[PDB]
Amino acid sequence: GDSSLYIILKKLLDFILKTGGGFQRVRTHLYGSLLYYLQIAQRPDEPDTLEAAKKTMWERLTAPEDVFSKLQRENIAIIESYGAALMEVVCRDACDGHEIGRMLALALLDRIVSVDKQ
Amino acid sequence: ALQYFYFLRDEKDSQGENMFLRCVSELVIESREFDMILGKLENDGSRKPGVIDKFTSDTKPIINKVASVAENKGLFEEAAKLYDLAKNADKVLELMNKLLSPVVPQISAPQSNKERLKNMALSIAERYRAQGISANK
Amino acid sequence: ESSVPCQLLESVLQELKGLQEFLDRNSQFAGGEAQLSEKISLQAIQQLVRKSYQALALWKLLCEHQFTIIVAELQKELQEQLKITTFKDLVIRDKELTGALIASLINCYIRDNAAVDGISLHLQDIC
Repeated sequence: GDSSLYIILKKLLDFILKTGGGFQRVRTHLYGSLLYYLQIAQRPDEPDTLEAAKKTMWERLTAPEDVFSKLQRENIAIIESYGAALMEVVCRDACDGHEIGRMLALALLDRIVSVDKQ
Repeated sequence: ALQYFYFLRDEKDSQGENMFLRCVSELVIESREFDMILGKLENDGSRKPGVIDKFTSDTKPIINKVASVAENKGLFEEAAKLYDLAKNADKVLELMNKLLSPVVPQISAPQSNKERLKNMALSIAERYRAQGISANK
Repeated sequence: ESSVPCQLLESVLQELKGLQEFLDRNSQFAGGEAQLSEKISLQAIQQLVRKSYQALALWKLLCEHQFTIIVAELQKELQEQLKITTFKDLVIRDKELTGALIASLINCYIRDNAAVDGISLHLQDIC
């Protein structure tokens, strides 16, 4: 389980919101770690998987598995808080500096994006 | 598409022939229409020919190529399907054991009695084991 | 119907298969005058193991389906000979009858899919 990874994910969000780090270089690292974490959590699965899980829950006929959905929910809560704060930081940042760090931050924004889509 | 690619041979000579082969190979790959293009289900009785097979020949090498690629992507099912055509029976079961093995461990509420990896498991066993089974014990 | 059950047929087939593969793999050592006599004897045994494999394989096939109906309809004057056929008789084959029967299995609908292809292969190879 990438539970241990979860803690790093939290630290990353913390640093970003704080926007400490004179270096965007630092923030690029934070963005990269977050990107992998978001991607890692949902191994490529598509709506079919979600539908199957819901049915199984169907209702807990017996013992269901709803592990991946639960993991996504926890990620999304953490992310929310930290989120408003950090969204501000991530976008402004965007522009400038780092045309570089950019490659990293835009990718982070897009992954995040699916999840927390909605 | 296959019908059109086949015309390429109409210009008889090497080069064109390879171009044809490459085109078909390219078609199979990325279209991923394996059943249609390559073939399907044994029920003993080898392959039921795919459209290309009707045209014929290099088909085994293409399968290995596609199957390996499936492995990269991790498109299991496609790999199993491809290996069946490849007739690598041992490989099929092994990939198969892996697929069934996970999905077994997990949490409960599943397994309708009609279709999936388990069902897939049933198909292969009934299918191969009775017949001159080439797989490892 | 066959004297032995399907489960048993599969068991024998599987076991012989293991032996067949074993000998096939280490055939070089055994084959290739006392030494020559040993060579001949071993060659004969290995051929025998494979032959049994083939007979059992056919039976594995037959077990799948609609064997009984064809048998009843098919059997003629030759039938008496057929019924008193032992497994060893198949082991050391009575080729013509089986060929006819197998042809009927294929000609008729009974063989399904992959099986059918296999007999045609068989008739071609050893028939």
